[PDB]
Amino acid sequence: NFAELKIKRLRKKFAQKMLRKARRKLIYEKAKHYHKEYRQMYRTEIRMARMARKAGNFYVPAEPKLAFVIRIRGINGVSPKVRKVLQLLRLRQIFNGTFVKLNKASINMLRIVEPYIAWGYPNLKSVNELIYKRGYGKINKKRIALTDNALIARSLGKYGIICMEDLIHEIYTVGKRFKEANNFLWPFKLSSPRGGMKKKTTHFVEGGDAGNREDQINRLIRRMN
Amino acid sequence: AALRPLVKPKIVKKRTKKFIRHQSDRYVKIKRNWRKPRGIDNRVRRRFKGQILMPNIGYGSNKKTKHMLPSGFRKFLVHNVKELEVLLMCNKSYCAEIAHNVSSKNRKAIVERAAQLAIRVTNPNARL
Amino acid sequence: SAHLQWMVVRNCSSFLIKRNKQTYSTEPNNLKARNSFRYNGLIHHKTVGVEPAADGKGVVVVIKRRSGQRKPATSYVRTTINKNARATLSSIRHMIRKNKYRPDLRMAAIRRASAILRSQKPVMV
Amino acid sequence: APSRNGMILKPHFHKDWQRRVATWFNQPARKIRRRKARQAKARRIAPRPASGP
Amino acid sequence: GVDIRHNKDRKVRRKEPKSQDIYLRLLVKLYRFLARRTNSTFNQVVLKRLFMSRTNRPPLSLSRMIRKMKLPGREGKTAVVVGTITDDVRVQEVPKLKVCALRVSSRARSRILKAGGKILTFDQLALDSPKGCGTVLLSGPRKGREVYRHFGKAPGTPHSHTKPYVRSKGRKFERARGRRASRGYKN
Amino acid sequence: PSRLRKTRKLRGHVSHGHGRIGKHRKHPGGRGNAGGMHHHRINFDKYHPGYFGKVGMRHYHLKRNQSFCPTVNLDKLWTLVSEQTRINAAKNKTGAAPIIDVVRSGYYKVLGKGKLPKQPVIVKAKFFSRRAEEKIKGVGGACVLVA
RNA sequence: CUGGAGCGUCGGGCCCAUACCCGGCCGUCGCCGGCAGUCGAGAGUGGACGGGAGCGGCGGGGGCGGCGCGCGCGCGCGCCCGCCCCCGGAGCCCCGCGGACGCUACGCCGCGACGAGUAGGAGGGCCGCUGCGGUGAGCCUUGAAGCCUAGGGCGCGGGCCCG
RNA sequence: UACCCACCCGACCCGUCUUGAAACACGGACCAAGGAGUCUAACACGUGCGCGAGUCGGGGGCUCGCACGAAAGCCGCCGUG
RNA sequence: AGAGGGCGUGAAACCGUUAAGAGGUAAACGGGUGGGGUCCGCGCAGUCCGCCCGGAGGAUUCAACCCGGCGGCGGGUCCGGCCGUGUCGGCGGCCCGGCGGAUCUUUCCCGCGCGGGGGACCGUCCCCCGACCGGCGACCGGCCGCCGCCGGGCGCAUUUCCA
Ligand SMILES: [Mg+2]
Ligand SMILES: [Mg+2]
Ligand SMILES: [Mg+2]
Ligand SMILES: [Mg+2]
Ligand SMILES: [Mg+2]
Ligand SMILES: [Mg+2]
Ligand SMILES: [Mg+2]
Ligand SMILES: [Mg+2]
Ligand SMILES: [Mg+2]
Ligand SMILES: [Mg+2]
Ligand SMILES: [Mg+2]
Ligand SMILES: [Mg+2]
Ligand SMILES: [Mg+2]
Ligand SMILES: [Mg+2]
Repeated sequence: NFAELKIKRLRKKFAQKMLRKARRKLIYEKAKHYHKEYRQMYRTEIRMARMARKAGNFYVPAEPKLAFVIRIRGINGVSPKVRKVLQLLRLRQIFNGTFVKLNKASINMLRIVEPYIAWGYPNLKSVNELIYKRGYGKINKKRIALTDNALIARSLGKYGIICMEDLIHEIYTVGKRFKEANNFLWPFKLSSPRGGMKKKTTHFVEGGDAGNREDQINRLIRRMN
Repeated sequence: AALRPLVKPKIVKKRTKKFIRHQSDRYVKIKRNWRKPRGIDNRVRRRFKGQILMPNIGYGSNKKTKHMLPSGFRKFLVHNVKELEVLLMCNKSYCAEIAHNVSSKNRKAIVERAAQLAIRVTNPNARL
Repeated sequence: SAHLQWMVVRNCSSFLIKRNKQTYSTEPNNLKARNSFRYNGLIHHKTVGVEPAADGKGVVVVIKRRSGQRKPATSYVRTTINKNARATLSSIRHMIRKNKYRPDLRMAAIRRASAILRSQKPVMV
Repeated sequence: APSRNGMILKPHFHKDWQRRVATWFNQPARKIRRRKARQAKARRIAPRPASGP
Repeated sequence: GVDIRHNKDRKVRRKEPKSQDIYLRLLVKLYRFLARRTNSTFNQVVLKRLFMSRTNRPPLSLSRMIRKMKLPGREGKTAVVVGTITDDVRVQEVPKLKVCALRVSSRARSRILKAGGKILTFDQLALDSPKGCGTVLLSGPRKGREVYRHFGKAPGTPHSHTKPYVRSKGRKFERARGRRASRGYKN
Repeated sequence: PSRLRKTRKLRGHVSHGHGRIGKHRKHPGGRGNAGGMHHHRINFDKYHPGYFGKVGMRHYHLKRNQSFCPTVNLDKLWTLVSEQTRINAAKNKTGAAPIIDVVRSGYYKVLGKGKLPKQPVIVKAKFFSRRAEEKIKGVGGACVLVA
């Protein structure tokens, strides 16, 4: 009894030091595409512009699929058709931001709220800094901090998403489960832009802060993480 | 060197001052006592600037250190001897206050019972 | 039953006493004057009490019998203990536990007894 | 001024109920005033059906 | 600066019974006990009714508990009711039942027991079947109360036929400006 | 009691649950059921339809004793008489059929609601329904009149 | 105030709200919340009990892996056979044999989340006044109510408590 | 924390009617004491408790000089409604 | 008599003077400090206590053990009896068990078809004993196991007290 049990429960114990090793290993080698793709995607865009330029000839890189949108103005003196979109983008509060999947429907939702937001096609280190530093998840409908990744796996393990790095394909590459990756992900509440805006009111294009800033949103994100 | 507490935490008080009533200063017919001002125009109530502050909730006190005397022992209003033996176990977290209207002879009786069984009394040395 | 009496006696009780944000219970044998289920004397069917001995020295340990209650006179039995602090507690400990008789009070009964003892000795300088 | 679903009500207090209200704090002393008749009449007519003919 | 309506964030469900009757409060206590624990939904629902009001736990009639236990499959189960069972003077072949109720009117008591049935209470049920295994939840008709006929659109609106409240019905007591089409119109 | 009223919670509360724009003035509408045609119309017409007007025919001096006539449904005769008088019969083998004076239990008329148990009866009553007739007949047993 | 402290177009740098971030603390709502005496952390069963046998095993995917493996099954001891034994004692991070100090079972505890307000509602008021039924071996000529106090305090505060 | 005093920043007098009051609108010298949503009938919904195809309440009766009592108890009344 | 003939108490406005501090933007107010006072805690070291332990001093009887007694607790054999739940048997209370029923007999009795009474029936509630089962806080008796108190034994490397 005792020493038929003693063993029986120690097994379970070790059958775990299998398992929580195995997974730990899995994550680590997943993280290893997540280098290799993550590099190969860079070079293979340069690769090709380099290829084009050799002929008398010419890229147009893939249109961006991902554009995290920062709301930049507050919440009073706000039209309706706007305020509804801004709470479909979950940008309720002033000057938080979400990872939005560009898309004829979504792009055209941003036209209509343009004067209040600031979006751009963000870059890896942007996604990283954000998911890492300011990425809490929605678990039982709660802003809960992503400290161990038994919290990600716990919501998203049914999409082959098991760790903080597996989230981060599904957040460039869009992937199949952009939707559900970017909806345990709870809108990222970003501090005031350190060193300050240019002009909250106007299009970037005319010196302001609003709507599209291609690429240049990554200056903006450094200042607000 | 009296009856130390079980635990002496840092007591913090978000505001230490009283909550006087609007214009309790000008008029003598007004007691300092809060009466919440429901004037249409009245400046206090529309929380206006550099006016008297209004007693609101979230500007109230820490659960642990609530209700707690500077030394540590929250009062009991001990009122004869028999009521003192109630604290015999809860001696070290909170103390006896001997009621105003106990007569000098039993004001004594209670005190030396307290000291016998180590319960602080805040007015031990009072009537005499 | 116990659980029922309680609900009558929760509020509305002559040995209950609530001033000044506490509540308390002056009944004979609860240990630590609490308003409670566990630490209440009467409600229940097995009860430990600890209180000072009438002589000035020692501790009496009151144990409810449960042979036949609704029999207040005899329902409910006492014993003196004049020993030397350590054995005094070891007696209460051995009386409650290893007699499986409400091993909840267990410690409270000790803490009481211990507190009783300190109330009876050279009081002060 | 009615508001949203009741009955009509013609309570009849337009006259002067106030003056001519009888309260009944006799009721129990009356009960007894009576008792003493039932009682007395019987003891007076000794052998005779107390109730009446 | 968050831009939610705070209008009905607070939900309005009852989360203790409003009564002070120690026995309800006890068998309620008994299943805060069970309903937290055991997987069975049953005792959530029973909990959620011990809880509810008189007016909103209407009484079951015995007759209706017959035709809810006559049905195919339901033999051998316990009928369970968070409320009262009453008679049906207009029923007679009472089958042998097993019931739970908070109350059972004393005449229903004798009718059930005469048939060699059993009646349980909201504690004995908890020992019989804590998970609610082999049971049948039933309630009385909540759209029963004569009150409920007064409810709806209104009397006087088009072909929506709803009791008006009238001090005393009769010939002269609402039959005119709006019911005979001869006398103004009608609805 | 006084203690458990809103008027306690409305002190320091100036207008007193009653509005300081339009005050609580004495009798704005009128007095009682007043303005039924004019201007309180929308209640009376939408909420008490058929109030305003005559209808029907006078019966003037009228006495209910003249037209006292309670009702019973077949549904529950097998109540009126002590249930043992049914258990006796349903059995017995002679076609007894107990008699039921719906008179004696207090009803000037018997009506055909409900099932009736398969059990022959003699119902003595006053003003029978048709259906009450048919059901009793079709069960077995008879319909006797009383004055 | 004047190659300006004027006016165009522009830089850096800095200053500051009750705005955002992090933290602190006090409200409320929700969590089908946990907690009325129990194992267990992307939990991915557990247990009889038999017959047979043993170093067997379950000799499956650059999957990168998820469900099976390298802290043990069997073993150290008693000596190929037995065992693999009892918590009134394993010595305990799991303990299912009995359970907080904690469990006023309308008590307490963790999460998150949120708490501009006239009229009005609603709730909560060991907030306050006077009356009675209970109850407090309440208090009191060794001094009550009131009254008075630049006498210590407590509540967010109604007030409350103390000199 | 409170008394006086000192400084720095803030700062219009409340109440009210009012689209808008510090109002060059009105009430208001100061203080004590008194002072304004009450009772009843009738509805209605909401809820609490009893019993449940019933259930009641009187008004009557039977049981008190009441100390408590002008109470409580009980009645094919109990259903004449 | 700081109860003096409009006298218990004896507030505020208000005024009476004593002390302190201030004082050209009327006072008065909010936030923040600073100085000073009246008082209030102390300290003529506040070094705060509580375990356990080691050491060195000093002092009583024990604790560990049995044995006599007393009192609990728990266990069961339900052993024996008493108790009550569900079942069965007795048709045994049934008339020595009642009450309810418009059940039935005027085969009965009394009084005038009716009333009262008696007799038959069903539903209910009691005895006998026998059997099963919840064997239930409802005990009570023995046997047990454990605890506590009292009294005996144990004189001191023990077990207490004190510094
Ligand atoms: Mg604006
Ligand atoms: Mg008469
Ligand atoms: Mg208001
Ligand atoms: Mg007004
Ligand atoms: Mg108007
Ligand atoms: Mg608010
Ligand atoms: Mg006007
Ligand atoms: Mg002007
Ligand atoms: Mg005017
Ligand atoms: Mg005097
Ligand atoms: Mg006098
Ligand atoms: Mg005087
Ligand atoms: Mg003066
Ligand atoms: Mg001077």
